[PDB]
Amino acid sequence: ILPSFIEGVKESNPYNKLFEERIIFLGVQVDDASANDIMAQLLVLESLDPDRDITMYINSPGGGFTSLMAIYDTMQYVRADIQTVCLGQAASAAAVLLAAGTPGKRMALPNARVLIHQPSLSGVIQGQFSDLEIQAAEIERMRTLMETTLARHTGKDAGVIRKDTDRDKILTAEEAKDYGIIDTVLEYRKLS
Amino acid sequence: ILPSFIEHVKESNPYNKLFEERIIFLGVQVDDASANDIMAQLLVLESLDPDRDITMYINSPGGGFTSLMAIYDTMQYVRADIQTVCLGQAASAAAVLLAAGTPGKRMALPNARVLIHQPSLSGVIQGQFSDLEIQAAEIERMRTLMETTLARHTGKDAGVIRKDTDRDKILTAEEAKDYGIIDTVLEYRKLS
Amino acid sequence: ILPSFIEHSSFGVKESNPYNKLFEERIIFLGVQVDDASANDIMAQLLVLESLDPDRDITMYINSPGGGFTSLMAIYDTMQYVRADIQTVCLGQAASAAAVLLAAGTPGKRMALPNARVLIHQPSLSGVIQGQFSDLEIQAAEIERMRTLMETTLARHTGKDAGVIRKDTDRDKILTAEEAKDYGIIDTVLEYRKLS
Amino acid sequence: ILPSFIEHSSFGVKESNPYNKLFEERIIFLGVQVDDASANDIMAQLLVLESLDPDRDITMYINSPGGGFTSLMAIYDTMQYVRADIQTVCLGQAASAAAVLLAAGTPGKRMALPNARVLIHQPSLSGVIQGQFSDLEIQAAEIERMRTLMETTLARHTGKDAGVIRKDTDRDKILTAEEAKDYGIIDTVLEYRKLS
Amino acid sequence: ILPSFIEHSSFGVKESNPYNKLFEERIIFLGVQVDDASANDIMAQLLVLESLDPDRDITMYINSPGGGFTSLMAIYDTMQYVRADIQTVCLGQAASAAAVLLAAGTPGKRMALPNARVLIHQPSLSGVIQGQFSDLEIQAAEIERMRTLMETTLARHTGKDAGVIRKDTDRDKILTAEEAKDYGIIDTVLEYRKLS
Amino acid sequence: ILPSFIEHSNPYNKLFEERIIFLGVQVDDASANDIMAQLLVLESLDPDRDITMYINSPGGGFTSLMAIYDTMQYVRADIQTVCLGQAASAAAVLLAAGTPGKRMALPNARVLIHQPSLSGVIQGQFSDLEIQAAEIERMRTLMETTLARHTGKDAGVIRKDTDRDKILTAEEAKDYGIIDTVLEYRKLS
Amino acid sequence: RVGKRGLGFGAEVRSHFADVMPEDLIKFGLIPEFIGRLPVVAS
Amino acid sequence: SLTDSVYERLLSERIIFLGSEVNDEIANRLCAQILLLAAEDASKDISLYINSPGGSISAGMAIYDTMVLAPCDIATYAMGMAASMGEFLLAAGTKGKRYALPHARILMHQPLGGVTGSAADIAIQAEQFAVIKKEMFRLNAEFTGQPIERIEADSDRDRWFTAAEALEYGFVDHIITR
Amino acid sequence: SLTDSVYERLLSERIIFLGSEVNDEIANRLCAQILLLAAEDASKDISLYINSPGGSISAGMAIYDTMVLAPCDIATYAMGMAASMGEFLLAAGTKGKRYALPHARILMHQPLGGVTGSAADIAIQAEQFAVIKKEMFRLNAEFTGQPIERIEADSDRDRWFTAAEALEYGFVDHIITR
Amino acid sequence: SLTDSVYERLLSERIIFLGSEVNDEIANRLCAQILLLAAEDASKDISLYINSPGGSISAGMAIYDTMVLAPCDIATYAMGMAASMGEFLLAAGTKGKRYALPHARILMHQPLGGVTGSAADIAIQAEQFAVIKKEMFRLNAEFTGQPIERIEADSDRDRWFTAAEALEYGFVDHIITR
Ligand SMILES: CC(C)C[C@H](NC(=O)[C@H](Cc1ccccc1)NC(=O)c1cnccn1)B(O)O
Ligand SMILES: CC(C)C[C@H](NC(=O)[C@H](Cc1ccccc1)NC(=O)c1cnccn1)B(O)O
Ligand SMILES: CC(C)C[C@H](NC(=O)[C@H](Cc1ccccc1)NC(=O)c1cnccn1)B(O)O
Ligand SMILES: CC(C)C[C@H](NC(=O)[C@H](Cc1ccccc1)NC(=O)c1cnccn1)B(O)O
Ligand SMILES: CC(C)C[C@H](NC(=O)[C@H](Cc1ccccc1)NC(=O)c1cnccn1)B(O)O
Ligand SMILES: CC(C)C[C@H](NC(=O)[C@H](Cc1ccccc1)NC(=O)c1cnccn1)B(O)O
Ligand SMILES: CC(C)C[C@H](NC(=O)[C@H](Cc1ccccc1)NC(=O)c1cnccn1)B(O)O
Ligand SMILES: CC(C)C[C@H](NC(=O)[C@H](Cc1ccccc1)NC(=O)c1cnccn1)B(O)O
Ligand SMILES: CC(C)C[C@H](NC(=O)[C@H](Cc1ccccc1)NC(=O)c1cnccn1)B(O)O
Repeated sequence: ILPSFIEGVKESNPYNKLFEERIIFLGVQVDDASANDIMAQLLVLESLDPDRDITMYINSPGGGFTSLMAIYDTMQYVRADIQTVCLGQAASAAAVLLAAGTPGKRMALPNARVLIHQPSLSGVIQGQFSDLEIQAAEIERMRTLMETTLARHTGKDAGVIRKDTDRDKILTAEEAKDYGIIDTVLEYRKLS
Repeated sequence: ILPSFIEHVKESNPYNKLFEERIIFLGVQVDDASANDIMAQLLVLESLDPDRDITMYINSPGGGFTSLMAIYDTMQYVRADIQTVCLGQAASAAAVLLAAGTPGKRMALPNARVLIHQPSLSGVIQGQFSDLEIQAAEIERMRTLMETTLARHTGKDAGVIRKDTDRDKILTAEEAKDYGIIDTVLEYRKLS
Repeated sequence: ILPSFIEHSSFGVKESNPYNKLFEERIIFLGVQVDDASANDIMAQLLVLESLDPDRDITMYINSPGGGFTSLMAIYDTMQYVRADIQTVCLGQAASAAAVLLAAGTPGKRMALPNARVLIHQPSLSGVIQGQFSDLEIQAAEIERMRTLMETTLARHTGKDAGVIRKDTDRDKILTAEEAKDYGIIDTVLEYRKLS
Repeated sequence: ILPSFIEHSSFGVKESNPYNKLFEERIIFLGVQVDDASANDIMAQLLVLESLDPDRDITMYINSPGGGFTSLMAIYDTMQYVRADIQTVCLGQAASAAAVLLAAGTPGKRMALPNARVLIHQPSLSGVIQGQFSDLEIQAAEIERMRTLMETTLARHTGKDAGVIRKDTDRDKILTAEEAKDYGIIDTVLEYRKLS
Repeated sequence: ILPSFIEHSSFGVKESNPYNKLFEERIIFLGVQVDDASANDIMAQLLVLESLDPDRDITMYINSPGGGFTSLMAIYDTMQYVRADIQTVCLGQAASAAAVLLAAGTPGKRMALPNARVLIHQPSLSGVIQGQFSDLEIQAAEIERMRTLMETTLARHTGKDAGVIRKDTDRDKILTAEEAKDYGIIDTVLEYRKLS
Repeated sequence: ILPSFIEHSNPYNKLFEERIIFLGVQVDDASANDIMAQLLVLESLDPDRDITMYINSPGGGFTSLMAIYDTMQYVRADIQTVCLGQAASAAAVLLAAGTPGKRMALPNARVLIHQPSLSGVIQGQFSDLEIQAAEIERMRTLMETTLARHTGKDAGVIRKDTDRDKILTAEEAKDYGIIDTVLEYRKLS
Repeated sequence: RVGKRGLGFGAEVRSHFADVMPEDLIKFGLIPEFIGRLPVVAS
Repeated sequence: SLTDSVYERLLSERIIFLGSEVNDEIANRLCAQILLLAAEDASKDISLYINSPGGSISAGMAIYDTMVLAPCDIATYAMGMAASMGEFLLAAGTKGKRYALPHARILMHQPLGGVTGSAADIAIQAEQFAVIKKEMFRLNAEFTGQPIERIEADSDRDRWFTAAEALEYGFVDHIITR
Repeated sequence: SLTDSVYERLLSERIIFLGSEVNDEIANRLCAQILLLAAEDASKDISLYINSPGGSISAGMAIYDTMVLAPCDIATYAMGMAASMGEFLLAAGTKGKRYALPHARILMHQPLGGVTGSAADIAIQAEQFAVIKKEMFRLNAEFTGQPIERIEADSDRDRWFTAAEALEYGFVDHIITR
Repeated sequence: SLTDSVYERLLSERIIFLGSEVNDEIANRLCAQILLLAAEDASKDISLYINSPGGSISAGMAIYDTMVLAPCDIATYAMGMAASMGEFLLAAGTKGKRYALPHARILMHQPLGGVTGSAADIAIQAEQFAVIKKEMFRLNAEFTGQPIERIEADSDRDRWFTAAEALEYGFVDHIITR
């Protein structure tokens, strides 16, 4: 349900009116295809002006780890400071992208929850024990890489991230400010 | 079927013609993709005029809580007053968004349904008991936050919201005005 | 399949499908089941056509098998809200919610076609809604709220008592157009106007 | 596959089917099963073509297995309504409901191609309608009203007694094009007009 | 994937696939299975190509497994109806109905490329038609009517007796291009016009 | 995802207006009718310029094969078949079906030739199956005589080679006769 | 326009620059005022 | 099986169970058990314990005919649930010997079915549905001693009975309270 | 099993059950039971209780042939439902020994089937459908004593019978009222 | 079977098991076992070991009626789980003879069900749901000795009991500690 203003000219739905104002939107899960979309937008907005801040909106349930680090690297790569805003939820990989914003520019709405958790395998990976030794050293590497990523951005020790992401830690907006994932909780701006 | 009509080059459906008149339409269940649509529309219409109010039509069976609080916080964030009109039903999150409008500006059609209930889980969330006591502290966080949210807006005590949302408290438009979810049962303007 | 024609209007070379052309002549079309997604469409069209001209009549064509009650009362309230009189025409069936929307038109302006079918019946739960008996006591007081509200609605528009609607909508009361004219769902069977 | 270009002209994304070409020459095309969505399309086109010119004849091409009865009587009433005469042409088949629409053309203007078949039979219920015996007595008085209405429709368009339609549509009565001319469904088995 | 190339036309810009580029040259593809929607498309193309010039020959390229008998006779009668001569060219296969449409071209103008298969067989019921024995004797007299009509159709196009078609189509009489020329379905095994 | 570039159009439009027909899907009736539409368009645009056919196909149906095969041989234009990755089963016959001297393959392209198969089981009476088995021998013999006239090998040599899956490389398909040159890389570095 | 036959199973299909009319030139884009000021057509 | 062994030992004590829906399989084995027990002793009563959600009319009419044509009395026992065909066969017991256990529930309603096929087939089905419903209401009026118009009005939708309400209405003759 | 044990004890009393649809499995065990019971005593009657929705013609023709070729009389009993092949085998019983229990229903209709395959196959199927339907109507005319034109017209769609209507029509010889 | 053999040997020792959900199949075999054991000895107690997640009300009311109408005492034993109908039948045992094994859990809650059909059907279902829930709460109030308002408030959602909590509440009379 979305009003598209169609037209041989630009279509201009509200997501175009987000993107022209340098707001990249991450509201779907972080799979490959969404990560591919975000990185294409992060580079385009860098090329349009590398000095104006890119804003990233995060209403994502999270998703895959390599798709996470695809977005993460591109957020960290571009010359523009990334302003991350949490909408509703920033769970799983999307909490890492929320912490991946520029310091001072990591925002959350007051009733947005931030869910941090260790990586999990989607389903069961079968195989020989030498295959599974590789897959388990992999998710331990994914776990360690997620912790040291959240260590860089929350200012905490990676062992503290390890103890806290042992289970699902759901933070509120104020609890994610105290943790270090966001920097400011957005106050309501309504004139009423 | 949804027709269109060509304005002037551009092809607009009635949803475009609603949206150009500052009317955001919540007509599906509140999932991530619908909440992402509504938040994009709330920010576009605030940028177009932050003093001209935004009208939100709610014909919705409700849905996800983080998608709820994503719409909710964006409705509370924007400088424009939100005029929520209930159309047929506002169930669950949709009733919280119905109550989330600006005081004095929360409307419902006379045969609209307002259904409030506590949050649930769709199906069974598996896990260890340490996982489940966190998912249950989460659904209690979601229940308390919803009852707090209906306490800001209906003017009622959150303990009275808790006793009323024990089961489906289904309100008519007149019963939702006495409750505090809407402010005006919107009377018919038929000339005949 | 729907062929699309071209209209040479004040502009000309304007491609139009028959449904855009109905809407241009202020004809809202309810041909699908009355669910939320359909009711969302019709209410958007009722408010656009009220805004384009609140004095000209909106025509509503009804070929619907009927559907959801809140989607019914979403369309119903918007038909009653707008300043424009609603001309409901039944084309084929108006069943369940649709016959209520057929009766919801402006008095004098409710039509059917001579072989149109008007099917009124009480609300039903589609499938089994389960839960505790306190949950089911709520859901059953709710479908009695829906049943009473449907009969109160059909009492306002047919001129019959709501208890008479309750006895008639015990089972599927299928009316023809002449039987729905005598009942009060419509008041014009709309004779054919073919020149031959 | 259907060959169709999109001219743009910076005014539209303008589509051009061969069906758009047929509809410009006032040919409505019933080539799918008569369901609600088909009937909704056909009625919208009959009313557009009545508004474009109510004097020129609408042509209705019928290659259809036939479907729902209320979708049938939706199309049937809109055919009989419009001021334009309707030239029904049978393509390949007109079965069940589509043979009723084939007979519903203007007399003298009901055509069939020589190897088209016309399949008339009584209404059915696709699948089982469950319910209490009071519900089923309603649903069976309905299917008899549908059967009687189809027969009296085929009575007034074929010039047969409605009881003759009963004894003929007791089973599938497949007519050829020439057998449907003798029966009264069509008026002209359409001759080939090839140059060679 | 199918590339839709752009032609700078009068109306702003025209965007055309290879099928519409060939449809501008009186070229029709029966390339899908002959069902209703295929037959509906081909009949719309054959009429549009007749009205643009009824004296310029239509080429119908046939690569089809064949299909429904009424969809067959819908295309068949329309091929025989139109003033323009039909040049049927078989590509790869013309099986079942498609071999009848291959034989349905204008005499002297029915081609097949050298490695095209031509498969003729009697009509079959896909799936099982259930019913009472009075229902089935109707369905069996109908497929005998379909079988006789197809053998009668292949009689006047191949120049054979319909009994000779009946012994041949008892099983899958599969013909090559040269075997279908001796049979009479095509008139010319179409030689390759490659300039090297 | 396929990024476009309008009025310079996606990359398949740009290949087609440079007379490159693309076969990358399996050879079925839908893909055959697409290719034969494109072969007849590019013949009608100019019959004296070469049509290039790219083949990344796993192959498919025989009558869809010989539909494409005949139309490739039918058009006035010379067909330049390039193998891209794979030309399996039916698509290796189309790869051999290019104009002689104009059949390329990329150096790591696979060329897989095998005898025709019936996908699944065709049921029926033994007289139905005697027809269907004389037909798959018609298809087998026609495929081998098709590969005989395009590879220069005897049709009995094709028959012994296509007993099982004869996978050829690019260089092995050049020595076999399916392609005429293995296409050298022309990168400037 | 020259060659505008009837379409379909109904009406009959028997009903350069020398067959030119202003109906063609209005479809071209010449306004009908411009054409009537050009009475003579050379081809 | 154990479950068959307990039922076999209660078949020896002339105690049979209608414990499922009345389909043709459960009906034929009950008809077989009534024919077997009436062949053993034609003078000792058969106890038919009924815990049934109802079932097929013709299956229950097979049981009801085998109950009536048995020379021995069929004592019926509403055990938990005697719904639809199960209330029918409960009320079909020998009068004076129809029992409800005190927390059994009796559900009397009109027959359910389905119409399908052509309009000439459905006109026959409805004609036969009127025959079945008139005959089912005639026998429930005969069993309970209620008027047939009382049975018609009450069976129009689901009408539930407690044991005490079924005793007053006429489905059972006693409420067992031991 | 218990259900097999009751049927075995009624097989000892020469009481067999057609209680399902007449498929080849139920037909072959009934044919086996008739061959078994006629081997034990060739002079004691076999009681065939029929609660059947009908079934395959050739399966019921196997039963009907085994009933006729049995040297002992086959008393048939319409128990609840004798539909299609079940009314046939009911009416196929020994005359004087065809019984309807008083609330059994008898459904006589023409054979159902399915046409499939090529047009030459379906012409053979229809030729054989005309042979089966003429033979099924000839035997129902022979059983009931009705004219074959009466059986043709009445079996054209579903024709339902009560026990008293089946007695008048000729399917059964008595209505058991004990 | 072995599992049936152990249950048969415990049926000989008058020990029966409610070990599944209380559907009509498990209820009818328990009712059959209680009728079988009360026919053998009317004075020796039946031990009903209950490991049940609950089930159908009318199925458990069949068991509860067969428990009460049995002339012998039904000693009930909460074994692991007595939820819904399983706590009911646990508390339905003979007073003084209702036992919880010390790590059994008792789940008392209001009945679950489903509404479906037309609004006139659902009004009947809700009317009967109010009858079932009032009767189920009346008996749990009678069993436990709690007020019916206490049972109404506590059964509103799932209320879990340990063995010691069920002893205080009134479902069982003893906690077995051997
Ligand atoms: C914890 C952060 C890093 C990501 C979370 N899950 C993972 O770690 C994800 C699991 C996931 C969850 C939802 C959708 C897709 C994939 N892990 C992976 O992507 C992954 C992939 N291959 C091997 C090992 N892990 B999140 O998606 O719940
Ligand atoms: C009552 C309001 C706040 C929300 C209502 N719905 C919910 O409670 C929804 C239903 C739901 C959907 C998907 C998965 C699990 C649960 N709750 C949630 O969104 C939710 C999500 N994660 C954890 C806990 N609850 B209503 O139906 O909109
Ligand atoms: C008679 C009028 C009021 C409407 C008829 N039935 C209803 O009342 C409809 C039937 C329906 C349709 C779609 C999905 C679910 C239920 N009732 C409802 O919409 C409904 C929805 N939620 C709770 C209770 N009833 B119609 O749809 O047959
Ligand atoms: C003979 C004419 C009237 C139409 C023929 N069949 C019918 O009458 C159709 C068969 C049909 C088609 C689609 C969905 C449901 C039922 N009858 C109906 O439309 C119908 C619909 N609701 C109740 C009763 N009949 B035709 O489609 O075979
Ligand atoms: C031999 C020619 C005439 C036709 C061949 N196919 C057929 O016979 C087709 C296959 C088919 C499709 C649907 C239902 C039943 C049968 N015959 C029919 O079109 C058909 C359709 N309805 C009834 C009887 N036959 B062929 O495959 O095109
Ligand atoms: C070897 C070459 C000629 C073609 C190869 N495949 C085939 O032979 C294909 C595979 C296939 C597909 C569908 C149904 C039956 C068989 N053969 C046919 O097209 C085919 C189709 N119908 C009858 C006989 N052969 B290959 O896998 O593309
Ligand atoms: C006994 C009557 C009054 C009430 C209900 N019985 C029926 O109506 C049963 C329900 C049922 C059972 C099995 C298969 C199909 C249908 N209906 C019939 O058996 C039936 C339906 N139509 C015609 C003849 N018999 B009971 O089973 O709820
Ligand atoms: C008295 C007559 C009607 C007997 C009826 N028999 C049939 O119609 C049965 C129904 C059936 C049973 C099993 C498998 C397939 C079909 N038809 C046949 O057995 C049958 C059908 N076609 C040819 C030969 N036999 B009964 O089952 O309705
Ligand atoms: C002590 C109470 C709660 C007993 C509970 N019983 C029920 O809720 C059971 C659950 C069930 C079992 C089988 C089939 C359908 C439903 N409900 C019923 O049996 C039931 C529901 N509505 C009306 C009448 N009976 B237990 O099973 O949770």
